[PDB]
Amino acid sequence: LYPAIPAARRRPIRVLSLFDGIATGYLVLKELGIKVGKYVASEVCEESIAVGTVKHEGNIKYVNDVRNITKKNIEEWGPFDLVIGGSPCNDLSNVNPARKGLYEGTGRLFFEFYHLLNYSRPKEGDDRPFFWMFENVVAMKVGDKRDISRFLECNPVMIDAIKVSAAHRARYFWGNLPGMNRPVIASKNDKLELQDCLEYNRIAKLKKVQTITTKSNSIKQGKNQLFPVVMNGKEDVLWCTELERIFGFPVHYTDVSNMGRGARQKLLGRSWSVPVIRHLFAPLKDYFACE
Amino acid sequence: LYPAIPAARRRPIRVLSLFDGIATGYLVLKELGIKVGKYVASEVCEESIAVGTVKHEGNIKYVNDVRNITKKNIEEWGPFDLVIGGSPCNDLSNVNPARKGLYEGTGRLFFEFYHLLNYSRPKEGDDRPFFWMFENVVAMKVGDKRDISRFLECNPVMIDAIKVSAAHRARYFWGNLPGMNRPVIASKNDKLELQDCLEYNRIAKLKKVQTITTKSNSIKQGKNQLFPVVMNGKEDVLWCTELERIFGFPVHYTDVSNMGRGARQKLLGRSWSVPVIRHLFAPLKDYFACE
Amino acid sequence: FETVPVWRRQPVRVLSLFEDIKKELTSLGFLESGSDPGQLKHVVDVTDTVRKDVEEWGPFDLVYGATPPLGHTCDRPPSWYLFQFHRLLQYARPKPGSPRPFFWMFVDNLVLNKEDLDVASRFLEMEPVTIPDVHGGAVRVWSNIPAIRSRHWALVSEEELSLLAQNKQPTKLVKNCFLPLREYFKYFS
Amino acid sequence: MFETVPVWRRQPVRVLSLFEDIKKELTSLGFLESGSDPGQLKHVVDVTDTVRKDVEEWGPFDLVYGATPPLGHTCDRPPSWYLFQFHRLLQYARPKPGSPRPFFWMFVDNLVLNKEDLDVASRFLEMEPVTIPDVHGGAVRVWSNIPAIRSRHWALVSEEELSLLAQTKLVKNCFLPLREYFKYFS
DNA sequence: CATGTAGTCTAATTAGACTGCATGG
DNA sequence: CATGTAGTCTAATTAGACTGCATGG
Ligand SMILES: Nc1ncnc2c1ncn2[C@@H]1O[C@H](CSCC[C@H](N)C(=O)O)[C@@H](O)[C@H]1O
Ligand SMILES: Nc1ncnc2c1ncn2[C@@H]1O[C@H](CSCC[C@H](N)C(=O)O)[C@@H](O)[C@H]1O
Ligand SMILES: [Mg+2]
Ligand SMILES: [Mg+2]
Repeated sequence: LYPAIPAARRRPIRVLSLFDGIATGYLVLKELGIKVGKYVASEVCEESIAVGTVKHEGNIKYVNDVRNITKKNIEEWGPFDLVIGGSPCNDLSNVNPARKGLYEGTGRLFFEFYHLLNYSRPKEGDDRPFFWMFENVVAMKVGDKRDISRFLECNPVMIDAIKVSAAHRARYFWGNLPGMNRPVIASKNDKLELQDCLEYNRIAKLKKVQTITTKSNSIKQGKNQLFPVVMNGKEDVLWCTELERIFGFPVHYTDVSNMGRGARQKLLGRSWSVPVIRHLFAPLKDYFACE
Repeated sequence: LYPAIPAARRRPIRVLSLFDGIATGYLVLKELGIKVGKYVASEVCEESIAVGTVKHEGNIKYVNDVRNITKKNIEEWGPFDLVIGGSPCNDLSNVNPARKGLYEGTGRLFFEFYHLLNYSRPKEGDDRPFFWMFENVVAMKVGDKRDISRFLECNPVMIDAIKVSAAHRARYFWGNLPGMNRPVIASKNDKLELQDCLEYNRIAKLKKVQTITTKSNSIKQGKNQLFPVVMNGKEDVLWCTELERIFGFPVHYTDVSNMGRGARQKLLGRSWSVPVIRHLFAPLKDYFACE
Repeated sequence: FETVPVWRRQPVRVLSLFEDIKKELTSLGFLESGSDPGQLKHVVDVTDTVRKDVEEWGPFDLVYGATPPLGHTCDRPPSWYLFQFHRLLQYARPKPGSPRPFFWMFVDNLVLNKEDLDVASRFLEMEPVTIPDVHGGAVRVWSNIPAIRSRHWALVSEEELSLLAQNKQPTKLVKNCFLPLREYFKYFS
Repeated sequence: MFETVPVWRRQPVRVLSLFEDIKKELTSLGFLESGSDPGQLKHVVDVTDTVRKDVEEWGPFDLVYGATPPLGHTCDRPPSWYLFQFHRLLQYARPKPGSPRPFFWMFVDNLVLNKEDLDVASRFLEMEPVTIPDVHGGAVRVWSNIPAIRSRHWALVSEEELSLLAQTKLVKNCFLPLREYFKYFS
């Protein structure tokens, strides 16, 4: 679709990340070798911001609550080459019995992504490259999946992290990135089964775990709520460093701000699967500078 | 006092570590470039054992409670070239107003070190090399320091971690290691000021902090109990990755077993200052195989 | 937007959303009596309308938005009418080099609460204006129409409008809101 | 292997009495002459400041005795202190590995060591204690390497009886088996 | 017929002050 | 006068069942 760019005419990428979380988008782009010129992140969780500032050493400009970003800010902070974001799904996911849909609660924060996306879009007559991506859960109402597809004017592609990670994670992905519908392929450094993510002297009962949420009981597998690890002949839950390896994050990526077990699992449960985002951002290397 | 040994007759070191804790001794020896042929650790804390097994990938043989080690065990597991240990000081340090002294409570565990040391000592007529070391607090009754010196038949040299770390740690060191009374010198990799131990975007208020214990109030400095760090303009306590850098441990060394802020400070608070132990174990690499 | 001479004013091409204002615009003299092909189009449920639908319905000069006036028959959440009115508005806006005037307005009959209100101002880039008729002896309006943002209606106490809203449990008040559009388009009588 | 020694070769004892004086008790069995020769018995009440150089210069020892205070309540020190100090000097008094002569040691307890202190004592002294009844013919625990104090069958009494009893002729009969190894005096 | 980028409720748990004093500065 | 390889409490705080049902398998 978008015309190819000669290698010398490429310039560092300028990213606007809404609902940035623990800076998964920046981590992926830096691991791909893409030179990042600017990364504006909209996040309100102090512990999440702490991870992004410490692990990336202040290369990320945090711009608090997304609802306070004005049209002037998009022009001042811009222009942007990439606009990514994953809206909170605590009011959209089927796992919540009291979810409030897309138009109430935290589900309406999706329209903030739709709002600032049109602000960031190049004006009529600007044929410069521009990409965007939006991620959310699969387990949402058909009425919410329909309306989200209408505001973004495109249909999502479902990518499960089961193909590149050791965990179930089925997620929709709206966007216009190159080759999103392409077959997902596993990498050489992808830890595909649970035993690859565990520490020394720990045995994995299963090869692939169920979807990890912010709650500690999503670690207990199956209907009988089985502990997924055996250590020294005793059953045990997953460790924080093991949850990171499952998601593809670097080890000790959430060892920030004196966070404990429940705190680190809360940030990881919301996050993206790193090798899945790498699969989506991979064809961006032929449009921006490298290092 | 011991003659020098040529490089060819040097064999890997065999260590018996009583009250091993988080395996500071094995970490120091392996960080000096010494081949560790055998490292027998006597530890009863599950989280402490978990640190040693995971961070060292099972090169340490854990031999539970020291009071259950028999004379036949020392002969089977031996011979030992080095016997190190630091007994619990919760009944010896002045910080506890209810300490029971050396002959009651947990102070009795010192004699367990004295007992197994005699078992480990080479019989007369065996001029082979043999070294030992015992660490404890300086804030003990002079009657306790006296009696400890009588059973070990040696006087302690006091080394404060203030010279090599960013914290005050005044400790006694009984032993027969080569050059224990030599002047303590600072290395190039030693982080001497608190600012060298903090993360990005964090500011230190002091250059040195007071003695770190298992309590979270030893982080609050001074008689007014002031927070030692400022980030984003607000005050904050030290982080677990920062406590590790203060003690000289590798970063994320205690990021195991889903341990929180309190558990990691408990293990670090009663541990050894790594650069101090390196200063003591440094002249051992002229009697054993180098890596 | 400059003023247009009288011999050049084309008839309006309105798009009425959620509420039919054909009986209102015809009365004020904007639409034509004969029900020929051309005039406003009226849609109720836009959940399945795409950009191609709006574009092929002809270029529009006015895009109207309104919420049900205390209807109590809402299968839709209150904020749903605003977000959908936004999505279709950007489908109706022409090429950047606008030849002619392009107007839009959104009317709320005391349905959007405080939380929904600031969302409407952020997305429409404008704080609303209150037009009362309750005790002349009321609806909020977001609109880029100049004389609706220029002329100032009677100031209304906020503690009073919320008290008269639920104690009561839309055509003659916004008729003055449609008034200043006569200058830019044809006048029929 | 501490085999028996011919009678014409049995040198007199040289013992080390710690925390209690058993000279007046060892005299009665004729292990040492009443004539006050200097080297036969050494007695120290406070050990805190004694070093191996003191024990070695006090002449070699054939017997090392240990005893706790007998319910006298004159105890400035914890009950485990008497055991730990007794173990510290036994290694000072033990001779070179090659054994020229017999070496014996004994530690008795006058029911002042609780169960926690007992298993610590038997572990440092490398043997479980034997109990000698003296209170009710019609009692002390003894750790000792002397054979006939781990050989004969004394009155096997229970611990519930030892607990109720807590609420010198018998300890003189365990000094007797050292007579078949050293000089007899009358 | 097992599953889920969660919320409420309750019992464990744990984070913080309150304590404590011999002793070199 | 300030300091300390800590032990109590008490009070926040967290950690863990219970819930919940559309939906392809
Ligand atoms: N009003 C708001 N403005 C900006 N961020 C918000 C917000 N409300 C919620 N958020 C943040 O949006 C995030 C959505 S969870 C998604 C996190 C991110 N995609 C990741 O990879 O980790 C949450 O972390 C939440 O803290
Ligand atoms: N009875 C026992 N047997 C073996 N280890 C014991 C013990 N009682 C306590 N310990 C351990 O002895 C340790 C003393 S703290 C010293 C830790 C170690 N020197 C380090 O550098 O980290 C504690 O971790 C405690 O768990
Ligand atoms: Mg697509
Ligand atoms: Mg010395």
